[PDB]
Amino acid sequence: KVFGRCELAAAMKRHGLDNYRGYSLGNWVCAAKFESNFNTQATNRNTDGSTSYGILQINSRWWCNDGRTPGSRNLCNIPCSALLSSDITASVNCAKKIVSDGNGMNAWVAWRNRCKGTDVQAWIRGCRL
Ligand SMILES: CC(=O)N[C@@H]1[C@@H](O)[C@H](O[C@@H]2O[C@H](CO)[C@@H](O[C@@H]3O[C@H](CO)[C@@H](O[C@@H]4O[C@H](CO)[C@@H](O)[C@H](O)[C@H]4NC(C)=O)[C@H](O)[C@H]3NC(C)=O)[C@H](O)[C@H]2NC(C)=O)[C@@H](CO)O[C@@H]1O
Repeated sequence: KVFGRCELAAAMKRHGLDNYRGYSLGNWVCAAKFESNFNTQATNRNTDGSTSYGILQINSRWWCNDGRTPGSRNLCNIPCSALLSSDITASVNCAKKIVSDGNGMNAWVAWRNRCKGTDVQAWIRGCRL
């Protein structure tokens, strides 16, 4: 599913991400935009051989099991395929774990390079939320 901007804002709010660990909703919508362009099905292979999955591009070296990243931790205890669903609950729940792991949202390198320090509030402009 390719979400629309306000539809994704509304689903992420509903799953408790607005202000989760201090990060307002515009941060999470900006991260999904540049990580996956709002597409739940996005996968990207990494040079260490891991693959990043879904809307928030959660990586298989640490967070999910895809059966082909040797010696990866599966900290969200989820097959990586679960993160490509049209329903974002698995992605939001694993993201909540990731953002609590000591480095906040700097774990999403498109957030750090394209959203961090910008007016993220523009990402939820106009949405009935
Ligand atoms: C090609 C490219 O850039 N791809 C990225 C892809 O790599 C992105 O996925 C991210 O990858 C990085 C690197 O593997 C992940 O960062 C590491 O995450 C672990 C777990 O949190 C960090 O370990 C933790 O570190 C803190 C202190 O630093 C400790 O207190 C914790 O206890 C410790 N946890 C454990 C279990 O040890 C580690 O330090 C990070 N390493 C670095 C170099 O930052 C990152 O989590 C991962 N992000 C996601 C969302 O999965 C992906 C997303 O940006 O997109 C691009 O594909």
